[PDB]
Amino acid sequence: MKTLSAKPAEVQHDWFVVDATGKTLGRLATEIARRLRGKHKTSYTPHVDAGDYIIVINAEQVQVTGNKALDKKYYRHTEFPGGLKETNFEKLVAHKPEEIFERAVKGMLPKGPLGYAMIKKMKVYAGSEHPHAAQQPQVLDI
Amino acid sequence: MYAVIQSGGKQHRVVEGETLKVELLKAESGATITFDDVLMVVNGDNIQIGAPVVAGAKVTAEVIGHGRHDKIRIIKMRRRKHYRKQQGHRQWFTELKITGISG
Amino acid sequence: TLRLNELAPAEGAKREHRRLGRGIGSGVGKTGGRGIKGQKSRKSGGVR
Amino acid sequence: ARVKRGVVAHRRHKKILARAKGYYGARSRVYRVAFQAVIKAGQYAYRDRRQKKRQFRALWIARINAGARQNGLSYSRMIDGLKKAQVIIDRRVLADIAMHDAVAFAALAEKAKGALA
Amino acid sequence: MEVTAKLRGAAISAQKARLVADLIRGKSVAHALNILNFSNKKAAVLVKKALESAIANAEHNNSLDVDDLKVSTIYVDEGMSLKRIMPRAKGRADRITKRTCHITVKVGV
RNA sequence: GGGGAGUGAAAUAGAUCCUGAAACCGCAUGCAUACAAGCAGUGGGAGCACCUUUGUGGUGUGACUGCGUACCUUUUGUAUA
RNA sequence: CUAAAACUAUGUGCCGAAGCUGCGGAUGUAUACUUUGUAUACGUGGUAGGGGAGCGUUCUGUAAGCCGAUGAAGGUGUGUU
Ligand SMILES: [Mg+2]
Ligand SMILES: [Mg+2]
Ligand SMILES: [Mg+2]
Ligand SMILES: [Mg+2]
Ligand SMILES: [Mg+2]
Ligand SMILES: [Mg+2]
Ligand SMILES: [Mg+2]
Ligand SMILES: [Mg+2]
Ligand SMILES: [Mg+2]
Ligand SMILES: [Mg+2]
Ligand SMILES: [Mg+2]
Ligand SMILES: [Mg+2]
Ligand SMILES: [Mg+2]
Ligand SMILES: [Mg+2]
Ligand SMILES: [Mg+2]
Ligand SMILES: [Mg+2]
Ligand SMILES: [Mg+2]
Ligand SMILES: [Mg+2]
Ligand SMILES: [Mg+2]
Repeated sequence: MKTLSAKPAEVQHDWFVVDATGKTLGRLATEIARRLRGKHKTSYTPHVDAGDYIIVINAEQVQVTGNKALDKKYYRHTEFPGGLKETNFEKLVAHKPEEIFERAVKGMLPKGPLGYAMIKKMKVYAGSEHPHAAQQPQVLDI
Repeated sequence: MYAVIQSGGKQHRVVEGETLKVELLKAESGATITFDDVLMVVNGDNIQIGAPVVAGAKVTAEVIGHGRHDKIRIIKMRRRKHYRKQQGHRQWFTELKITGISG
Repeated sequence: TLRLNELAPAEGAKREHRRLGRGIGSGVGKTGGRGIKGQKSRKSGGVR
Repeated sequence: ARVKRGVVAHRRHKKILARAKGYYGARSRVYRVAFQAVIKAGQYAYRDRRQKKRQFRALWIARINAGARQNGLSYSRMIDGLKKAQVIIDRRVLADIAMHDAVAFAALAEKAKGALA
Repeated sequence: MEVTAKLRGAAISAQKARLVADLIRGKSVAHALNILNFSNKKAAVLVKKALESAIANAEHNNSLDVDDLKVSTIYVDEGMSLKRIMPRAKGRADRITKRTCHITVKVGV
């Protein structure tokens, strides 16, 4: 006997939709990343993407505690001699809620081709509606 | 039929007709050995779990032969310290084949 | 038992000469038992 | 007794270069580079013989965790409960049963739960 | 069956001739002859000589038909160099290698 | 310069001519490779191609993944720029 | 990351090293009986350095022997110890 690896051809990703209204950001991100990597499956293999698809709706209703809505800063550098750019959480959430989940979840995943391939299975939408009605998502109560 | 047995300090999950290698044994090639310290037996929604042993369970097996694994090369080196050392290794094993599982 | 083919010396009577500077595994390799960088490590190194 | 270093030297270089097949560039062509490449490969293999046993136990523990959390426990409590019920199945076999036989693993989880209560 | 022709000792380097050999590899014999006829490269003349020789060998010694032939194989190898001296400034001297090649053509149906 | 013919036991013994290694440079076949960051391996490990048996075999390649800053010398101490 | 994923106090589990235990193998020293064979026990990271035991190479005797055109040395692959 020996320990077998999961075959990518036998892997079956499933589809789930999670509602983000009134939820702490990081305590949701950890669950999303754990589902994206496949740690909840007994066929988990660290070199195979045996994860699941997640749909986030109402991405502009996610919450932070304390004073972070005004005090949490997001940074960027354009690679020009003085191109450091700064924004807020609350300016960025009313203007681009997809990037907040992008950053929060991608920071919690591996950093390489398989990590780039896992983040593709997260689909974030600001409103209540998504376009993937043909995939038949389940309501995951995270 | 999926029993669980102990041998050579390790544990194995076996079925009937399976051929497996374990650590070297003292038994003779062509003899028959019996494991009577069995840990679990599963016969299909019928599951006997030992605490730590299933009482009247037997697993019989036959000794096909003894052999060596392929050569491993050990290399020790210390950079800038004028020290190198090399060694070879082949590990011994006994090959069994499972004949019967009682339950 | 008496041939030029079949004559051996007594046990412990011959030894192999010591050879310096012939690799790591001999124990007498790189510097050959002399140490590092002194007057006694030079050629003709002993003092009177 | 003049001794020529032609055959033995050539055979040693040849044996070192036969152990470097598949390496990139001068690492499979040039003796000076291939010799360091073979030594470093041996060092890596010595260290990874030790690391393999850690990686495989980590994988077993992760699969057992995934299996136990479907049955209502965490890994810690299932391992504690099985040790309190005198079950001595090791992790290599528990992970196998988790990955291939869900019914027997539910039986093991129920035994552990019963031991805890 | 392939019919061979060799041109050993061409007074050009193999790197320059490989460019022309890449242009006709695997083509029909007439098309390759056209390409070589209307080239401004110097290696084209030597390669056309070797190809003409291979076609003549295929039709004379082997008695084959020419409109069915192809340039199935062609490759260029290096020959032996000529070593020369070039005086440089301030009394220094450089070494010049004059390079050579071997062209090999194989024509087949 | 070669291809036939012919000599010879032998012509990749053809005159740069016994044997004919390595560095270096081609042509052919198989697999991999154009969203991904580092001493180029090592521990795993899917797929494909060719052999073979009715394989828990053999050969080549290696997607993805954990770990991992050459060797010698001299130094209190070197991935050391 | 905010009734924490911070801090203080207490408790129950678990993870975690080449440490320790299990199984298989080699080796140093000393002892016990055969009287040279195995057990027992303690040990087995190493620079400078000291001690011990070996492999392979050319040449002389053994050798007017033994192997070789039914193919030696050398070169190039494969398998195995
Ligand atoms: Mg020493
Ligand atoms: Mg010195
Ligand atoms: Mg000094
Ligand atoms: Mg001194
Ligand atoms: Mg002048
Ligand atoms: Mg020949
Ligand atoms: Mg020759
Ligand atoms: Mg790609
Ligand atoms: Mg780069
Ligand atoms: Mg200095
Ligand atoms: Mg200094
Ligand atoms: Mg360092
Ligand atoms: Mg540098
Ligand atoms: Mg523990
Ligand atoms: Mg350990
Ligand atoms: Mg130890
Ligand atoms: Mg032991
Ligand atoms: Mg020691
Ligand atoms: Mg020790």
